[PDB]
Amino acid sequence: RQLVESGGGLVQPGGSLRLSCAASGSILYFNRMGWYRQAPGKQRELVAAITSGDSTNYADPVKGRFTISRDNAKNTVYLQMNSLKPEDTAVYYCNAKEKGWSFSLYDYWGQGTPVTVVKLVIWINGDKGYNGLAEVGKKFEKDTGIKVTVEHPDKLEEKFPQVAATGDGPDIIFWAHDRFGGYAQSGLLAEITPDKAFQDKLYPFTWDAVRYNGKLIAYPIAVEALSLIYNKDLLPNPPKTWEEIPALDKELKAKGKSALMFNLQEPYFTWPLIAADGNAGAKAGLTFLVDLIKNKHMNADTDYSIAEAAFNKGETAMTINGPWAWSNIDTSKVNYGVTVLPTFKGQPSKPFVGVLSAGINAASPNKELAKEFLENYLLTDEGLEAVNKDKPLGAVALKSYEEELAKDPRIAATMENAQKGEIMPNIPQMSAFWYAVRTAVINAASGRQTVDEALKDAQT
Ligand SMILES: OC[C@H]1O[C@H](O[C@H]2[C@H](O)[C@@H](O)[C@@H](O)O[C@@H]2CO)[C@H](O)[C@@H](O)[C@@H]1O
Repeated sequence: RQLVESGGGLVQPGGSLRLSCAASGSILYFNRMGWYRQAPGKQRELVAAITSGDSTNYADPVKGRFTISRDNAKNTVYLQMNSLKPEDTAVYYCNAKEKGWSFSLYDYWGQGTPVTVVKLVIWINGDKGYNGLAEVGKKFEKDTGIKVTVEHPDKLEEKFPQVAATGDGPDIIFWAHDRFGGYAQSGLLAEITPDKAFQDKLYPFTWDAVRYNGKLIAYPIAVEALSLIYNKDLLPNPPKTWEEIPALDKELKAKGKSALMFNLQEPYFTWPLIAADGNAGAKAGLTFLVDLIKNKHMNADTDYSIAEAAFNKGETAMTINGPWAWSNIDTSKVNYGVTVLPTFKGQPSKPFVGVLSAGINAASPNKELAKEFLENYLLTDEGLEAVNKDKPLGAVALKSYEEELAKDPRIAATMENAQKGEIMPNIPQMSAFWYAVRTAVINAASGRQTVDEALKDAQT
């Protein structure tokens, strides 16, 4: 009597698989038939069993999800595995017990059938082109069989280092390079090892942004910089200086329109004005921002959504945003322009420059599968095109995309602001820094702490 298992393959969590174990003898003679699993480096774990008496038992993990069935005609025991999970992943073995005639019994085993539950999970921000990133992921599943789900959870920059440390979290994490040094110091990211030929496809300056202590900690995707987005119909010759916005606002408020609406909550949007001169520069830049809210030119709790919506609706003449925001404007019927950020105290407003980068989670089993996705499928002409047609990436890191980038007037304006700004250091202290600026700007905006007292608490 020999037991032969079948139906073992790769599947997506939530999917299904029917294991079948056929014997070379009648199942009637068997007392008990059942399924055991063995994951790498672990003990035998019974999942299900069926006795000659038709009673079926299951282990608590698989209970409710798996059903053990039997067909005495086909001389086969089945395991219908529904709603699969990564914890299920193991080698599944078929077992049969037979009482002899005398007191003793016989245990019979099979070859084993491998079941792999694999899901490629990607964490990217909701303001980016996750739908397009999914279209790349859909082509990956066609050529391999691995599922590529794209998730966009709130506060992922500070949810990733908590979840990825303890739990599983994502396989690959997408965020501007500045947050990655903190992940690298903490040991939350795998070292990137790309071959020369892949390495050569991207601009050498882009690789520098994704380097911490002489180790590549991510894959560079695109350079991001804030620009001044303006409605050409409401404002044909927009302000070249910050100091002439109050005058323009007085003019526009008479006609039931705002001058400038942008995200005041997130400090990345307010930093260019703050850092225009520089300290004395931070005091100057912020006082101006405070005076705008004090003169009722800007709203106190202006966030990403009400600013975006207001510009797209045609209520505000200007807004401060990144490449990613353009597609939503195109959807609306607004003749828009992207240009240089306004100057403050003569000198330019220095926006921080981000390099969108993809890193592999140190606690991921799919490190080689993610490297394949990132190199051969995402960081390709075809791959970046898909992401870019959803929501624009900005100035891509791919060398082959220079011609297409250069043909776009908005990219030109983005690069103009990126040169006037500076790339963020990747250092672990960036997190504490950003938090210090986030509070400082909110406190001064609402009317709690003074501009002098804001820089005091922030420098500490
Ligand atoms: O607001 C501070 C925040 O700014 C930057 O995050 C940007 C991100 O880089 C952009 O891609 C865009 O989506 O908006 C974010 C701000 O809303 C820094 O990268 C980040 O560390 C910092 O927390």
